[PDB]
Amino acid sequence: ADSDINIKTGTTDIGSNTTVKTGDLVTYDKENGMHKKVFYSFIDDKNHNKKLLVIRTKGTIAGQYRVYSEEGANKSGLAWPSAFKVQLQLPDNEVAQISDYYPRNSIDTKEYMSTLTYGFNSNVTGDDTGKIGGLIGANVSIGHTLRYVQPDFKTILESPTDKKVGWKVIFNNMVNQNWGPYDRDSWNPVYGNQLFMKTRNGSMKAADNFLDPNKASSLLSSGFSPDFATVITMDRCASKQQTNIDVIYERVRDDYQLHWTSTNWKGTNTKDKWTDRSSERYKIDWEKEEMTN
Amino acid sequence: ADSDINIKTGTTDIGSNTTVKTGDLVTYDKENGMHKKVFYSFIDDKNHNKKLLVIRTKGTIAGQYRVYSEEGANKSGLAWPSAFKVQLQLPDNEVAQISDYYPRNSIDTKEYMSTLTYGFNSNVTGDDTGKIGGLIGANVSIGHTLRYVQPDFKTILESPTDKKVGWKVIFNNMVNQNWGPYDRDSWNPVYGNQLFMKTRNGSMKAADNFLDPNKASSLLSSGFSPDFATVITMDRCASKQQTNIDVIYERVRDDYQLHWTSTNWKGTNTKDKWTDRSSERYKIDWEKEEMTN
Amino acid sequence: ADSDINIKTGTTDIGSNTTVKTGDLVTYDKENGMHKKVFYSFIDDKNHNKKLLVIRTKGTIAGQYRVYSEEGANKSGLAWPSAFKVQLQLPDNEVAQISDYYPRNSIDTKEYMSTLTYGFNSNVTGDDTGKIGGLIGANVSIGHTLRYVQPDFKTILESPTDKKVGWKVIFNNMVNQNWGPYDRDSWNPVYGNQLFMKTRNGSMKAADNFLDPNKASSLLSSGFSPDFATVITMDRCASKQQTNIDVIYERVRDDYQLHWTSTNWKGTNTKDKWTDRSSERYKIDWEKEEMTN
Amino acid sequence: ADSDINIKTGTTDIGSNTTVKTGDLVTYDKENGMHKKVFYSFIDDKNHNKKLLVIRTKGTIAGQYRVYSEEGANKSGLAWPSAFKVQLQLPDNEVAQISDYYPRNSIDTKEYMSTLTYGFNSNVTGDDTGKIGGLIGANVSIGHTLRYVQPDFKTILESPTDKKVGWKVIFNNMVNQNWGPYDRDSWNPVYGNQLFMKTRNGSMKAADNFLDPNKASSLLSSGFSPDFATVITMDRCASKQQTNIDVIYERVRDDYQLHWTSTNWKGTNTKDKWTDRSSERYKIDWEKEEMTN
Amino acid sequence: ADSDINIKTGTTDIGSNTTVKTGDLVTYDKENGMHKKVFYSFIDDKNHNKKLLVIRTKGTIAGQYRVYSEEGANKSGLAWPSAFKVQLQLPDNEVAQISDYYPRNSIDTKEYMSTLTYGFNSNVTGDDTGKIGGLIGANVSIGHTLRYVQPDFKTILESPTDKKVGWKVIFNNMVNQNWGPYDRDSWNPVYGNQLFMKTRNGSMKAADNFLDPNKASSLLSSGFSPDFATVITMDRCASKQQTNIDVIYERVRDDYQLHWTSTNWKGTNTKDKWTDRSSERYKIDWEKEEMTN
Amino acid sequence: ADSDINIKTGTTDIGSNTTVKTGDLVTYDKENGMHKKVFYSFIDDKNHNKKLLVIRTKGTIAGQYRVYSEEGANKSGLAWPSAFKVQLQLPDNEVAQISDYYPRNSIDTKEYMSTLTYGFNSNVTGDDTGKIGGLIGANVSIGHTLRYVQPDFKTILESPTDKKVGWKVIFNNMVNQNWGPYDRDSWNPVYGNQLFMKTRNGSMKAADNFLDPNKASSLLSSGFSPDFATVITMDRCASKQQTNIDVIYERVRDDYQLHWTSTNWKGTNTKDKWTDRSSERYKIDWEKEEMTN
Repeated sequence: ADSDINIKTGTTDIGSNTTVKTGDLVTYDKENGMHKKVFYSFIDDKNHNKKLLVIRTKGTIAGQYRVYSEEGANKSGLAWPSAFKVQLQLPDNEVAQISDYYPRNSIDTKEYMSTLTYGFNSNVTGDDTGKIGGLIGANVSIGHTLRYVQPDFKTILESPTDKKVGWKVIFNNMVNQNWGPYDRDSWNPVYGNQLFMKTRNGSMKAADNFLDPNKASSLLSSGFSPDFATVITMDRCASKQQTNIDVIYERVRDDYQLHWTSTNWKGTNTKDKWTDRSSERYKIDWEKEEMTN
Repeated sequence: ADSDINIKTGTTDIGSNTTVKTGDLVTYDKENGMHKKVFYSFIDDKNHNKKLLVIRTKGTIAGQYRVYSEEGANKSGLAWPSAFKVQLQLPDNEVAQISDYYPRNSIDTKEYMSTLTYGFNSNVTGDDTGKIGGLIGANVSIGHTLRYVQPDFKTILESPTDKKVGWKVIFNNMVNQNWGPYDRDSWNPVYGNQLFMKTRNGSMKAADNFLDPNKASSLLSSGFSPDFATVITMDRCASKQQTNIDVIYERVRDDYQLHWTSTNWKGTNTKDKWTDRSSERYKIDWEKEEMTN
Repeated sequence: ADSDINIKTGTTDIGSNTTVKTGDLVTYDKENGMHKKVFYSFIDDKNHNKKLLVIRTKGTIAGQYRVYSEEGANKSGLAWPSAFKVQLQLPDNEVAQISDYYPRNSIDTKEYMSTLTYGFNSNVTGDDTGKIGGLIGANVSIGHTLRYVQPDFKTILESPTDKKVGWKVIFNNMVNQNWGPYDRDSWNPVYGNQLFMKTRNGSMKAADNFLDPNKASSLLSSGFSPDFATVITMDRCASKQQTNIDVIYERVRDDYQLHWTSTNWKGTNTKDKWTDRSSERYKIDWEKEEMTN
Repeated sequence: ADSDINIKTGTTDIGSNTTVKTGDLVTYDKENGMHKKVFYSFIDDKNHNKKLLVIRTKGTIAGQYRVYSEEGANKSGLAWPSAFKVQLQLPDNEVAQISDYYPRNSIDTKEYMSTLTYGFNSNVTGDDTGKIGGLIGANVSIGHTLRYVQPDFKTILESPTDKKVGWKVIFNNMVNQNWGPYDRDSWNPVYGNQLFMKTRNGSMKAADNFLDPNKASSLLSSGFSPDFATVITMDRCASKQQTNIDVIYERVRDDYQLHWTSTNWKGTNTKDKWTDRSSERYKIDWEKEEMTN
Repeated sequence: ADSDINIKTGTTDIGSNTTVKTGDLVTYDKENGMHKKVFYSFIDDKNHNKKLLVIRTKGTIAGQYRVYSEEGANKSGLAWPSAFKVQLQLPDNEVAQISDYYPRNSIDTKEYMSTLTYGFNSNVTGDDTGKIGGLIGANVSIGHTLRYVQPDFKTILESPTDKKVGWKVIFNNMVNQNWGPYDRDSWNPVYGNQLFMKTRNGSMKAADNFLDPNKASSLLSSGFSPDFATVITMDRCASKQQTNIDVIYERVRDDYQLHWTSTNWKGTNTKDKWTDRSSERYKIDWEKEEMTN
Repeated sequence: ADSDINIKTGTTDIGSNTTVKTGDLVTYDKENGMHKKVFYSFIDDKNHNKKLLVIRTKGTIAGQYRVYSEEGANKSGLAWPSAFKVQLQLPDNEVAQISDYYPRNSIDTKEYMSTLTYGFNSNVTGDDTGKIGGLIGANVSIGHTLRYVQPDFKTILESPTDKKVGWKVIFNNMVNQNWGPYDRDSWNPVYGNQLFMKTRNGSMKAADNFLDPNKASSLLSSGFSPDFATVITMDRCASKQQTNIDVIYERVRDDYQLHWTSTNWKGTNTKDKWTDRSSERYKIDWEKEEMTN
């Protein structure tokens, strides 16, 4: 921070004594179930060498956790969201550049513990007969423990360029009724993948053997709300003061099948079975500081 | 945040040097026992591309945890709130759009621990007879631990569009006199669902065998107080500067029945047996910046 | 909050550039032992659609943990506070409405832990007689742990209307000399309820076998200090600018009896034996912005 | 708070752009060892319906933990502070009322844990003789844990009236050289009360067998520093603008006796053996906004 | 705090719109190794009934942990600091009074845990010679745990009067190479006091068997830096506007002796063998608002 | 703090409405690998009785952890930093005094736990023959636990005078591949000191058997960055307004030797074998408020 290098706080920050031009653009893609929102801010600081546009992608991508197929009563299938994506792209002919982005990838930490214990014990034995026994003993024990936090979904900033930035929120693993955690690659010889299996040997039909969406992550059914920031830079004396930008919202859906094996339920997961893409093109006009569809 | 991208704090926020027009609209639905409150704020920031209305839905939906049926002395029934809901809806022909909402769905986390220990031990034995023996041994142990936080009620933002938004607070699980936790699907072959059962084999009438409301969650009896925010956007040069909006408060009630099985009490739960709905229509006047009933 | 929806902090709050008229009304009810204080604030914000009165109920309701009856040396009784209550009520003919209140009911939470461990062990046994034995073994263990916080007293907001709001602070459970915790329904076949029993066996008389108030919760003897806020709304161009409001302080007292059973002490608790009510009527003058008795 | 009911922070607080008249009154009672300090603040807010005087009682009451009697070498006595008290009271004929006080009694909490474990184990045994045996076993375990914090001294607000307020800081229990904790009622059939006993069977005179004051709580020897606030209200157009107020500092001392029982040391405690009182009368002049002795 | 009694923060504090006259006085006592620093602040608030002088005693008292005597190779002695003291004293004839001081004695706390577990277990044993046995068992366990924090040095405000105030920082206990903790009274029949013993039976000179200063508390060798505040009050229209004040820095040194007992090392601690006092007299001129030597 | 003695925050601090003259002096000692940085601030507050110079010593002393000698393949030596030092000294003829410094020595704390458990158990045994046995047992256990934090390096303020101040950062102990922790005095009869030993009996050249610098503290290789502050006072009407000050950066290097004992590696540490000293003289001009080399 500034204080670490003997600088007053906020001294080197952009946007002092500046009129910021903000705006909101709202779209609803009904086919893909995506509520897309762009909150933009034009910052023209005279003390900065460029004009800045801060674009915040927000809204909600619906999860759409849904039983989609029912083959009789012994087979069923569930479509569920394994990844949500948000991407911003500038055409290669533009002179505006992606300058900043938030959030970024963080370094994960773990806690390590080591234990060494040793002990001695003794006992003296007797009975009515009169035989007096005895026992001396010693023991040593070494232990190691590893502790870390596992989120249900991971937020990842994909490798950005000056023309393209993107984030993905991907499924990590989930607890199923205090069991697990299970992920997309969990396998069991008898039950297969038990990610969304409600009962192991219930006598119901397969369509009713999926985990209740209320008992799972709320991102799976109700959906994920992005909050991502991108900063675009522009030269002040450039000839063309118009830019185009593409914003894409994406949802990747996996296919979880349950089938009855005459003795118990078996679950299987197929990755990236479906992809729902929703693209929008926006026009930046830097001169009057506005963003339009 | 702004500071993460070298921007001064609050630079890109709406509502600076603006006169905000606030208001309160209070109604009480006596039949459904709902104290509905709307706190609205009109924000017309010249630097923003649209007019904003922030609507905060507050008040209290009473829980109404109540013994409602007494079939003699061996059977009884309890109505209890399994879900509270708040929905805001714009008519399809309106020009105003739902732009923002709070709270949203968060990603849940869990803590994982793994342990590996190994040890050696030895002992020497003797007695009066002079028999000296010895023992040497080794052991190895692997352990896994999963820790996470479980609320009594979950707040879920249902998948919004630009015309409707909604929240639901749903019953997750509860502790019954240091036992459990129990939820709506808990089942035991002997006792059934023990969610609100006071005693396993008490010799009272069934109407007095339900858990005391003071020993349960306070949401079950006294009720839930919403605090939800939604932001509506409007274009400045629009022909019609009047909007209609519907606000709905909802309570879903489950039916918990206790019956005597000649040896002990058995509990059963039926989901979503009743739904109490309180709908209310408001008129937005964007020019006068007022909300009316 | 405001920052979550891109609004400046405090933008949508009431009370900017407003002269607030505050006042204190103090009364002491000697027969009921209640020090009642009302701290009121009149807020007339021109940008708000109506006039606000914030009423804060404060003061202290004495606990009155007291030995009241001594029948010889074998039977004694103790009166103790099991609930404190504060209620505000508007007459049904008034046009002022209760619009807000604090505190409200919060969602309780708990921590869940699951553990699975497995281990293998072996040992080789020797003897002077040349005996060489061996043992291989394995074990598996599953564990569950539940953690939560239990206060001595619970604060509950009772279901409000637009004319009536109330809070109750009720006894939850208590630790008795590192034992328990015990509550009003704790029962033991030999000792009965041991909530305030000092010793299980004791040659003393029953009046001296009660837990002394210094070792219990301080709310039981010295009392509870309310701090509750209510917001009342008033239309500006209403014909009548006078309101009446009733404030009630209440204490519910249970009866704990100790009796000697020729071998040990037995305790019994009777709920809601006594109720002490203290009611006050106040006059709101909205034009003069004052509150009086 | 104000923000919980949509009010800006500090909107309803007293003392905005007001000239506050502060003062300090210091006295030292040498016989009782009490450094009494009154810090007063006169607040006359035009927007408040009354004049306010905030009186802060500060200072230090010395503990005076000391060996006071030495009967030979087998008996000794120690005087120690079991309670510190601070009381303020107005004469019954005054018009001024006690309106507020701090600190108050808070609700104590405790943490509860319940654990259920079950496991299976097996082993196979052999020797040179060829005798092969086996063992299969199962176990179940239930546990409960209670966690809470115990201060050395408890601060209690005694039940106030409009003319009288008081606080007491009372001895709760303490640790004696990693043993205990012990309190005033601790009893052992062999050693009696071991609260301040240094050694159980040391061969010294009883006057040197008391715990060193440096190893006990510092309140016992160096003393307790009060910090209590009282708010007194006065009507503005009252005829008499003079008030009298009494401030009392109190110390209660217990008597801990050690005596030699020809085999070990035995300690007994007598409660409230001595009381030291220090009273001071102050004159409040509301017109000059001054306070004097 | 002010907010607890509905007062704006900082309303009742001294020093608003006041010119504060600060000053610094530095002395180094070379014989006693004490760097004494007085930071004073004259505050003359017109709204306060007295003149205030805030004196902050700072600097450093060197620990001076050192081997001082070496009698041959079997006996040695180490001088170490067991207490640091700072005292301020006003002459009996002065009119100024000590009114405030910081820090003060606080109340210590501990965490108490109670555990109750019970379990049942069973095992079925087989054998080659058709032998089948069984075992049923049960167990119950009760546990108590006490947890608290032990600092190396305790800071204690000694009982102040209106003429003198004092603090002492005293040695509590220390960990010696992961052993202990040991204090000044620790005794072992074989090794005596092992507070600063490096090895139990090392074959070195006694002067080299003391714990290295870097492995002990840094207060023992490098020393302690006081930071204490005293507030002195003065009447405004007093005839004599000159005060004298004495500031004393003190160090108490214990004597730790090691001697060889032909098999191992034995340590002995003698308390308060040396005392180093450094006294300074300062002159307060209230009219010039200055402090001098 | 000020608020503890009823004084507004920052009332008694130096440097209000003052023009502060700051400066930076950077030098790099290539022979000793020391980047020395002095950040100075002249503060001339009219309300303070003296002129102040705050000097901050910063920069980086490189660790220089390196293998320096390789005698064949069975012996090798590593030079590593065991202490970093920073010293400031005024000549004895100067009238400026060292008045303050930061950081100082803090009091270390530890957490103590004591546990007492007791239990009873019983079992009943039988077999096919018909011998019914029984066992009853009891147990009691006492435990003590000590918990404290151990940094890799300790920062110590050496005993200051009014003419010189110093800090040292010394090596405390380190973890070697999850083993240890080891310090400079660690000794094992077989392996010696294993502080920087990679493998106990690896078959490689001794120069390749040292711990990788990436697996040790980063202070050992990349180095330590001082952040020390000292305040120097000066009289305003002194004759000579020029001061000289010496700033010294120091690194102490230990010698860790590994040698092969025909069966395993043995490590030996020699303390304080090398000392690198970097001295700089600065001229302070109080009239110009500047600092130069």
